[PDB]
Amino acid sequence: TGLAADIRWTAYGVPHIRAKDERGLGYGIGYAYARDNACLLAEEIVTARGERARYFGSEGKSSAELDNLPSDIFYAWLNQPEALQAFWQAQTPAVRQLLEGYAAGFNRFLREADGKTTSCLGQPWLRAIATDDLLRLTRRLLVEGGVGQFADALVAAAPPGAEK
Amino acid sequence: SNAIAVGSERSADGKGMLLANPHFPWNGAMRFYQMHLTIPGRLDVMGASLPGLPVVNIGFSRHLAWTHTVDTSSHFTLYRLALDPKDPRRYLVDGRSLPLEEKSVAIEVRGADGKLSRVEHKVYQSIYGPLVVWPGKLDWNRSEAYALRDANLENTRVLQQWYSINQASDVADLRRRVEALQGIPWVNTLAADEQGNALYMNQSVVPYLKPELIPACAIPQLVAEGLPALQGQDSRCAWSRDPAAAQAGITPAAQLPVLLRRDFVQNSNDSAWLTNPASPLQGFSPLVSQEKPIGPRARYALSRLQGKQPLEAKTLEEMVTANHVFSADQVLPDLLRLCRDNQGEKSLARACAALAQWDRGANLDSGSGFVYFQRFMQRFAELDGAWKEPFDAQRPLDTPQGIALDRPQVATQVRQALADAAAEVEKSGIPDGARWGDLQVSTRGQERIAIPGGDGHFGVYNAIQSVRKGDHLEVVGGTSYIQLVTFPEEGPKARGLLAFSQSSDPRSPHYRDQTELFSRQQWQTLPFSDRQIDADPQLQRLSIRE
Ligand SMILES: CCCCCCCCCCCC(=O)O
Ligand SMILES: CCCCCCCCCCCC(=O)O
Repeated sequence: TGLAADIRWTAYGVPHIRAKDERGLGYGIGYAYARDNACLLAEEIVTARGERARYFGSEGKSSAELDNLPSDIFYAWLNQPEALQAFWQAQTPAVRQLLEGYAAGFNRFLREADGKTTSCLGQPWLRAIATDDLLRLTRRLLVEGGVGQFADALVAAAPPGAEK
Repeated sequence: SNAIAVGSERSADGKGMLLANPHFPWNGAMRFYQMHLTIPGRLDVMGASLPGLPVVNIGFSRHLAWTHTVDTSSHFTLYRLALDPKDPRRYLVDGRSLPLEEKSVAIEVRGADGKLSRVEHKVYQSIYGPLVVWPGKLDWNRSEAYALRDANLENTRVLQQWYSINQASDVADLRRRVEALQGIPWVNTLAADEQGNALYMNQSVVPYLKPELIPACAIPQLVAEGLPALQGQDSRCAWSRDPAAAQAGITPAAQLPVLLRRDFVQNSNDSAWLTNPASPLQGFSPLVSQEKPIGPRARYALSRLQGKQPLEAKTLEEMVTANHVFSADQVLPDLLRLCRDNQGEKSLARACAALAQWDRGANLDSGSGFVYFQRFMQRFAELDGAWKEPFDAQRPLDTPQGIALDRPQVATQVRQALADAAAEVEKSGIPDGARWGDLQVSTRGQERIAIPGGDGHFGVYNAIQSVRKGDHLEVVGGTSYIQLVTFPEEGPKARGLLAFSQSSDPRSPHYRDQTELFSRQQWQTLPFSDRQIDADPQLQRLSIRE
């Protein structure tokens, strides 16, 4: 609570969010983004949570074109609870508030969605999000210039056997 | 991605100007989204951002515009481990055998029967980070393995960093805020402000090794191939500590390239080196910036930016919308000479006619010559010493150039490559009357929209990457969020588009509206002031609370 935003949309559905604080500002962002892209965010959160194989099986791929199971192993390793907790603890009050607002606003849209702009209505993976999910997405992006480029390589790393 | 910042010495109005032309995916977790954020009195910023982030990543405010491009700096290092000769799950540091740590993760997998089963996987970790395998290159045998230390794993400052940028007043303030926090993970930052300053910063999170450690700490054979690889059996090859860095083991801000000028700065994903040739950036760590030949996008930009003539907004816009295939400038004149030299060859007839008639562009109405040129260049790139003028470090803007047709061995191979490229184009299912826009498309529901632009590797500033799907080339990435900002007296004037539209959802009114406009290359006002917003006849408003 203490969440409030004013949203104006101009041509092409560009949102202009006004609020008195970061919580309210994030509230408007999460809501406007969900109106346009709820399904996209839901899918990418599934990816960043390492749950692709759980929802979609081993034959599919992520939108980064990694196989579901290796992708899941990588993101389960990357986004361990301890890593998420330390990341959260290091965040300023302003950033925490932005993220809290965003999650609340996205979830508000989900509660109200009737399919008008949401093609994945009714899918089990379209669900309320938490700030940890936004941390999962952030950390996924953070490592794109690093260990993220080696996701398959990390999954493939196993000690030698008895071979010659 | 491309970025150009123009300052008071070169702009038509004597103020700042910025072109932002990021080249990024058209789908997925890096799909740009436009938004304007306001907390009245202390925050007012507009631009575009990646999914899930409650900040503006590329944008502008009252006095400032900024953008980013992926840099050439390393943001991780590989460490070659010397394995314990008695145990391949142990590794040596200063001659002492250390055990690898094992972290298991469990994953649920939905099977063919629709039921879940649990899969457990072991991740091996060293003091540096997890082990990585590239079969046939970075193996894990009984002698060696490779671990990866990612510098951004400890960068908890990334969101605060963009929020801080969002609050920046001008170029000087922006620079202070970025250098102070060092939260930018893997991009350059370029910016212009109303007072006419143009800023380039190679200011990101980069592993730091003191200069004297590099000769013995690098893996010579891997660094030669552009991999940041270090000796992991020597404790002295740990990233160096400097109290001035915002994060332990990263390069201090004073040691990273910055160029602050009043004419221009530019970047097209090359190093800091030739950001502005009048003032080369040199003498940085190999992990930071090297004097490598620039790609054809930067070479194109510099050919248009250098000199004494003023640059207007229209000039910067048209550098994108021209769709000029700049690689043709180096190759096509001599290729056409070869064509005229071989008018008897029926295997070359169609190719040579198509190339002769070609407008040298990746426009919607550009002829099949672009396709022939692409398939030729793919093969040309693999020929040895075929350049008439090879890259010359003393002429880094004008070389390489031309085909060494006077060498009989080159003429043979170049003709063969053209013959092979022609055969490939003709083997495909493309009628010769078809134009580029007939081939390159973005699918929207059951329809297709023609998309101008071409691969950045061919020097098209409007870079578009496509893949063959069905009977067309489907756009996967490239020009995405476009923003062109100037600063007239009334307030910032921003012009551009989001090429793939606001919504990824086929049901949305904003699924393809800007894509139709991108196809016709019709950029639009990005309304920022209350006056501009209120002038929009499509204005809608909703206030929400809980
Ligand atoms: C799908 C093609 C669109 C182009 C996207 C390239 C941007 C990838 C960002 C990764 C950061 C990095 O390369 O260090
Ligand atoms: C949490 C990490 C956030 C990273 C935001 C990157 C924004 C700029 C991306 C575009 C760069 C480019 O086009 O080269």
